Amino acid sequence: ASSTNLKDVLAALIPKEQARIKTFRQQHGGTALGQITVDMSYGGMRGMKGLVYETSVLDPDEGIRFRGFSIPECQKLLPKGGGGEPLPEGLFWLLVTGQIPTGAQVSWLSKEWAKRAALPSHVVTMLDNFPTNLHPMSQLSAAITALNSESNFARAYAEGILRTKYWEMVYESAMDLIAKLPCVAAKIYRNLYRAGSSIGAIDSKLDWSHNFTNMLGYTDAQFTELMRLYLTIHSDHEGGNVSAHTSHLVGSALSDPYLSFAAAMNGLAGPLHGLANQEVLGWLAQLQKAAGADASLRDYIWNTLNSGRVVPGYGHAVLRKTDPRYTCQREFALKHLPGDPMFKLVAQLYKIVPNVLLEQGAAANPWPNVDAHSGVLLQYYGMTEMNYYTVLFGVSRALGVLAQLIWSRALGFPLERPKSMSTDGLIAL
Amino acid sequence: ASSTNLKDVLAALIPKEQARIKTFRQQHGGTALGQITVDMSYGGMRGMKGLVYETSVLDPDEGIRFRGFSIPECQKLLPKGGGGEPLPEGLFWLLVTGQIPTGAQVSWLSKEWAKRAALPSHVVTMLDNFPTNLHPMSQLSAAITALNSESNFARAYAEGILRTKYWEMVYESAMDLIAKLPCVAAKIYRNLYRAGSSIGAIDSKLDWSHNFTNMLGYTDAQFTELMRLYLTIHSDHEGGNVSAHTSHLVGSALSDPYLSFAAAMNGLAGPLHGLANQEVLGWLAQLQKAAGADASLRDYIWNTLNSGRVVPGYGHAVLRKTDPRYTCQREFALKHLPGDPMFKLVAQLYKIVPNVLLEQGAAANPWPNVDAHSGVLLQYYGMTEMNYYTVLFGVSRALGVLAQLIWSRALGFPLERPKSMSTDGLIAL
Ligand SMILES: CC(C)(COP(=O)(O)OP(=O)(O)OC[C@H]1O[C@@H](n2cnc3c(N)ncnc32)[C@H](O)[C@@H]1OP(=O)(O)O)[C@@H](O)C(=O)NCCC(=O)NCCSCC(=O)O
Ligand SMILES: CC(C)(COP(=O)(O)OP(=O)(O)OC[C@H]1O[C@@H](n2cnc3c(N)ncnc32)[C@H](O)[C@@H]1OP(=O)(O)O)[C@@H](O)C(=O)NCCC(=O)NCCSCC(=O)O
Repeated sequence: ASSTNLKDVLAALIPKEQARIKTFRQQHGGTALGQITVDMSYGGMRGMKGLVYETSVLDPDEGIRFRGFSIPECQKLLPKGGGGEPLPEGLFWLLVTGQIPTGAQVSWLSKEWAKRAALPSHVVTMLDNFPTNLHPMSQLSAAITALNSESNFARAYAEGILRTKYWEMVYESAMDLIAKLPCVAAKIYRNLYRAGSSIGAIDSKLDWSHNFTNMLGYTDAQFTELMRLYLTIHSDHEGGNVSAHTSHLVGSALSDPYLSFAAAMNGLAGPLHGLANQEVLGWLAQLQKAAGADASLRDYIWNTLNSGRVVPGYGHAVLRKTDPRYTCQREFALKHLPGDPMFKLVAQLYKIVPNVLLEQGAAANPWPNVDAHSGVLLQYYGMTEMNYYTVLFGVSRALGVLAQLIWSRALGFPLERPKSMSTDGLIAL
Repeated sequence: ASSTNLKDVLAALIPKEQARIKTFRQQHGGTALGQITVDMSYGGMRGMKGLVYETSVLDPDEGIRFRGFSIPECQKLLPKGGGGEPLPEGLFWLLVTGQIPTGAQVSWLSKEWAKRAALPSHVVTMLDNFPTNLHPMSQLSAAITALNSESNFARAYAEGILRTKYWEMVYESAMDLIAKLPCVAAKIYRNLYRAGSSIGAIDSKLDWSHNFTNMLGYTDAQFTELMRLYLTIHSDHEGGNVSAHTSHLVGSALSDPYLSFAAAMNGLAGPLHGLANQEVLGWLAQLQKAAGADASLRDYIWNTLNSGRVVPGYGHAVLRKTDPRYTCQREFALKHLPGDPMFKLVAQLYKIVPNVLLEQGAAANPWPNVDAHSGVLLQYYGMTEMNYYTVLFGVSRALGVLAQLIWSRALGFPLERPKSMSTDGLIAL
């Protein structure tokens, strides 16, 4: 008997994994997987194997994998709206469960995320009173903190449920959070950029991406496809990235999913992280102000470097090759917006930047990362408010970090609490 | 010539340290300081040496040290208001600089934190419109996120300063943040618990703790001393604790100090972390509802355990002995509130809990941590709104995490970005 329910599948999956990780540890817990050096410690844990994070794994050379699925594999395997790009809904199923969903599974996520998307009056209030000089990432993160009022996990805990059931309330709060996100994000958009307008209603019959582009106010049918692609690829990027790691750290202490996502956002907002989104456009925007020569392009790049700034959109803590997400995005431009002058500048930069970065001899990875290519896409469709881009990253990111959050608590991962040391201390060691 | 300025001292200190860490690494960067096992990875980095954090170091047996100063040493060495307890101001100097401040230094922090304490209208607004069912930690964290509008670092970055000067703007934003904190915290207090009342003005002539207790509305002169003690001891606790680590992680991405503190708060709000403050009181509050026997006390403790809950206030990820902060607090009660029945219950619990926890055989550290003893102190003075306690922890914590934040950027610590791995991946390794 019966029909679709991710929670029921999860209920079947949790014990098996539990069992699976216990024996493995029973035989291998003592196994040394690596060493820790002084340089690693002073270096941002660079190179340290520190966390278990199941939904995605990043390879230095190949780039990110969703099961063990690459982006190109996803592109082909996840269901589409009708009509070429993968639905983030499907990606979500995949991350959570390990399996590729059927269209029908996927339609369930949509309907479910539509049913859940409702914003409480205190939140609508705050967002409406916020200043327009308050950064959109800020506005977003405060709003999601303010939603914790509603946490099902926070309430359950308060009531004293048994640890074992944590994963269950975490999942409710995760599905609700994901549902609400686009409404908060769009209300911010509308407030800042479309004063006096309203985000409108969620239509249970559309997919999450499309409802989002509706609330944003975009009509272009290719924009909708860009959206689906965007939110899918930005999903997850293994556990060690700042945003994911922050949510993992905060969530380990038993802060509900709302609070942990919000702190995640404060991390995504950093220039070295997701704000790169925005930094790239601004830097292009300056570049153009000051159709240029490779040589003038090269002078420009030098002057950034010489000034103690970074060139945004290039480099990566783990990747050592061009980000497939970058490729992914290039391939979308080549199809749809090949004559775009901003596009052409980004294509041209790919020719120079790496070379300049190899010349300088500092960046361990001179190739571009996702952020170098994403804004150019948005701008083309009319979405030119750059300080807003990171919000969109914020939205996607929720898919991966929440999908994992549920597993963490399901597997009972404890408090993340490493040892620190001071220089004096280490000097002495 | 001239008078006091922490920034000038810092300017003198930064290069030397820089130099000091470079050579050390030049000779020892390759040195293996430790190994990483599977259990560590599945275990919350328990036992992993992962971060350099200079302001404080925690010893498993002795407990926390500010330089290399213990709490008892601080108690004696830091200047006092007139009149027995150390001024958090002094502690702050100590953390930042490595040295014990003179009274006169310390008076400068006070005057400085008084000059800086000013809240922008958008923030006052939001706090005033917040619901009373929105948790105080939530209210706090949203407010500090909303303050990022004002970040001096966020602005400088935007302007493109050279990396080298980051520490300078981080310090301004840190001193401003610390200054404002008590105003935000008190406005929350006043709103939730003292409706219609106003926090009043900051008096440049008092010390930070006293202005705070004024804005809170407390008059008792011993309360003021409790406050000074509270905010000092809760200062810092090395780098690996959830809140500190979160700020370190977020700040590494170049999110301004406001954003990084806020996420820190989302971490402090977790039940396994600072919310323990509050959890302890509530659990005592239940206990009393349901002058009892050790045996009835023991039954109660069992029933929590048997129900898959934790006994709050006991256990620690690193300490292996009674927290000196706990002692510190006990010694304050014994002096001032020795007949308090809540006090007596906490004294009695110390007799039983550990034993029950040893009996159960799960907690690696059966002794109590700071949180087991702090609320009992507050309640005695009339501050009985338990859901508020963690705010106070939030306030103190700012001293340590901001003092370090400044050093991180000063020493140029890069993006924190470790590698993760999935179970499948590890299984394969
Ligand atoms: C992403 C990164 C933080 C990785 O940092 P890392 O692992 O510490 O880099 P690395 O190991 O190559 O660093 C070696 C040196 O090269 C420098 N370097 C690396 N990338 C860059 C860059 N794009 N521009 C200029 N210098 C750079 C790096 O700052 C360091 O200089 P120093 O020794 O004085 O501190 C860095 O490449 C960078 O700052 N990139 C620019 C910001 C950016 O595009 N971020 C997005 C990354 S991925 C997508 C996202 O997260 O949103
Ligand atoms: C603070 C702790 C999270 C440390 O966690 P840990 O390093 O993973 O503890 P551990 O190594 O002793 O854990 C071994 C087992 O004992 C359990 N245990 C440890 N402390 C407790 C406790 N107070 N009550 C019951 N069981 C406990 C722990 O949950 C684990 O059970 P399981 O194997 O099923 O997951 C834990 O002691 C605990 O949950 N304490 C209660 C919450 C609390 O008081 N937190 C404040 C800590 S310090 C001040 C602050 O941060 O605000």
